[PDB]
This record gives sequence, structure tokens and C-alpha cells, in this order.
Amino acid sequence: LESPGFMVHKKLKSMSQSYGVMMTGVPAEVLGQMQAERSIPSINKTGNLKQQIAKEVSKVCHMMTEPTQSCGQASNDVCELLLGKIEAEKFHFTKYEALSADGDNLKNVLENTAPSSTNLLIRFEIDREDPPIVLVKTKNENFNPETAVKNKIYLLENKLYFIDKMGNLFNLGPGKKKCTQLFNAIGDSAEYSLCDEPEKPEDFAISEIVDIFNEQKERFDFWIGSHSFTIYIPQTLGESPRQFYPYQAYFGSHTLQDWFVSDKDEYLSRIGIDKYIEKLAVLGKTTNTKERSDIYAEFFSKRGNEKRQPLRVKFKITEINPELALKNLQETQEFIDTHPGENPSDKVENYRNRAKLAMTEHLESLLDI
Amino acid sequence: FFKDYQKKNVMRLLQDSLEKIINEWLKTDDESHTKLKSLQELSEMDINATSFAEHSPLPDFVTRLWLDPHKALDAMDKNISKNEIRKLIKETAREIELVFTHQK
Ligand SMILES: [Pr+3]
Ligand SMILES: [Pr+3]
Ligand SMILES: [Pr+3]
Ligand SMILES: [Pr+3]
Repeated sequence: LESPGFMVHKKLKSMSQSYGVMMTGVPAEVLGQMQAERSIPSINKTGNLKQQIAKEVSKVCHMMTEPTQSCGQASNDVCELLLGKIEAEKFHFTKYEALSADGDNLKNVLENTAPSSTNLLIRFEIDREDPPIVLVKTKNENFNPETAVKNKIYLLENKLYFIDKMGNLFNLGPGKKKCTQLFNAIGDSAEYSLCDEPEKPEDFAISEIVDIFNEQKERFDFWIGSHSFTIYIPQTLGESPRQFYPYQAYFGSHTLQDWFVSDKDEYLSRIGIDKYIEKLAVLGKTTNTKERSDIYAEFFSKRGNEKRQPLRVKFKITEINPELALKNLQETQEFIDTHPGENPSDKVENYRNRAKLAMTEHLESLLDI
Repeated sequence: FFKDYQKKNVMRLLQDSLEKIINEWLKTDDESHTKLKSLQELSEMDINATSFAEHSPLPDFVTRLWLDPHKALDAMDKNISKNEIRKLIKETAREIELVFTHQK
């Protein structure tokens, strides 16, 4: 006996592990035609075309299994499947909540649910901050604040400016006495790094500028979207303990398929839901880079890029109708089962061969064959 | 459910392909920002306009997709309208350029 809310995770994991990119719903013909489009700039049409068409078609071959799926597409597919178009739209516009340092809010809100009659889908965004890397020493006679490169710190003799990536000029505070002390303390190189125990008065002048900046990090916003993932806590049967399951892809590392094939979903679930929120909170609180990299690798990396600058965790939560979600997955497998094939691997091979025929034909219609 | 989900993911793959092609094409703009200025015009184009200027810098795919999207990608289902394609071309062009010039 298994709850319907749990069958949702079963079908979802089973379909992704077996069929991969086919779970997006994209017809193989559409996908091959497109691949031909993003590969036709690289084709010099003064050379041999059947050379390049076959080469390009063959390069996309050894890539299908390569991690070219983004965390957002996986997270979006999951929300769409478990919620349907209407509720995924409203879920997409719901505002993210910032995680508490110990995760008290997410912990507490889960406790307000009956683990046997409620099915939660949690979606997280992880944000990195991107402070400037470079300190540029320049003179007033060479510095127009509109010309200068962005996302840099600029040390003048009478000012110390920070130019963010958007264009807004910021005065970092040091008086005109302080700036000349730093200007005459730093050498002749055009650029310098804001990241690297000081020994030379050059190093002290750079480290204090880092300090003068970091005490006013408040005034800026460097944060960029870094990683996306979801978590599903289905219903339990009676006296059964609650279980969560993380879902994610990671561009460059693994797909949503690879994540399932490696059973990392099941590996992280066994550590329990609350202990997960805890290690998730430390990632947003810690300032130690080894600890921030320890957790980040354990949670969000392949089963089988040092996170130096801080990370923050935000979430939004909703409830699943397992009947709807199974119906949504049924319609998706209906599409999948329109591809000839004795078994899932046979159906994937038909998708790939079908897509390759569309990529080759679309290349030929564009290059006069 | 499935048709709406498929149309979404088909539209997403197109946007991704638009972003990759336009970006590769933007990487070779001169110091007069010709290709970028062209990209800005595109994000403000009238959706009823059925003609590009004769020696348009825009990538071949973009203009083919704009004019006859169902000839440009003859596997694309009819439930994707020419207007929907064109709205997507402008929203992608607006997002790329603002990212390219670092406002997002
Ligand atoms: Pr067979
Ligand atoms: Pr076979
Ligand atoms: Pr304009
Ligand atoms: Pr304008």
C-alpha cells in the first residue's frame, strides 16, 4: 500500500530516469530542427557543406547525454507536472520567502500540515552575491564616471568610488585625506584584485579598501540567481514517518535524469527533512568557505567552483493534488508511448534517430541540397 | 494538460536557441555597436510589420522566424501563432540586450 501522493514521486522519478529530455514534451522533429538552427552559424558555406552538416550532426550526437539542462527547466517541468498550467502560473508569481538562519519559518510551517492528508511542493532559489573583483587606481584627469568600466572600485586622489554593474555611482566614504594616503600607498599597475596576511604597505592599502567597502555592503545589491531546485513531501500512510525528495538538474554536472539514475534523491531523503533545513540554513549563515563548499557540494552536486562569496536561501511552498499530477504524467507518457519501441531505451533511441533525421533535413533545406 | 505543457517547452527551447544564436552573433559586433543597436530596434518592432530593411544585420534565423515562422520551423505546431512567435522575438531581444549591457 502506497499513498497516491507518493505514487506521484514514483511516476515522476520513473519517467525522468527512463526518458530524460522526452519528458519536456518537445517533438523530436522540433528539437532536431532547432539544433540545426543553433548550429548553422558555425557552418562556413564557402567550404564543403556535406562535410560540415555531417560533422555538426555528429557533434550534437555526443552531447545528448551531456549535462546541458538548466536547474530552472527541471524545476519548471516539476512544478508544471505536479500543478498543471493554471496553478503553476500562480505558483510562478508567488513571492519567495527568505529562509530563517535555523530555518524556523520553513520548519514551523511544515508542522502546521497533516503529513497524511497534505502534499507539499517546495521550490528554492539559491542566490550568490557578485561584489566587484577589481580595484582600479586612476587619476581624476582620466576618470569620467560614465565612461569607466562597471562593477569595479575606483581609487582617486580625492574620492573612492564604486561603480556597480548598472551605472549608479557610489561614494564609498573616505575623506580626501584618506584617499591620498591610499593612492600614494599603491603601486603603478592599472588594476588590482579585491580577493587574494599582508606585508607591504600596498597590501594594507588594498585590505582597508576591502574593509571600507565591506562595511557598506548594505547599500548595494550584488545578488544573482545561482541555483534552483525543488522538494516534494508527499503524504504518508498512517503511522509512517514523513519523507521529502529533492529534485534538480545542474548545467554542466547532471540532468534531472542523471540525478534520478544516481538515486541521490533517495540518499538525501534519508537524512530527514528537518536536518536538511538545518544544513540549508547554515549555508545561508556561514562565513567559512570550506563549510559553505562542504554543504553546497553534498546537497547540490553530482553523485560520482569554490563557493567563496555568501549564499542565501529562499523558498515558496504549495499543495499538490496527486490525482491531477498522475493525470498530467499520464498524458506525458501517452506522448512518450507514441514513439515506436519495445522498452524505454528503445523509445529513447527512436526519439534520437527521429531528431537526427530532422536536424539533417533542416540543415539541408537551408544550405541548398 | 499535455498540449499546453508541450507548447510551453517548445517555446522555451526556441527562446534558448534565440539567445544562443543572437549572443554568438553579438560577440562579433564592432565598436560602433551596429549589431546591438539593431537588436534594440528589434525589441521595439511593430508586430504587424511584415518586412525588414534590406541590408538588415539581424541573424538569418531571427528574420526567417519573424516572417514565416511555420516555414522556418515546419515541425512547429499550428497552436503557436505568428503573433506569439513575434512577441517572443521581441521579449528575447529585450532581455538579451539588457543583460548584454549589464542592466540585468
Ligand atoms: Pr526494437
Ligand atoms: Pr533498438
Ligand atoms: Pr529605440
Ligand atoms: Pr525605447
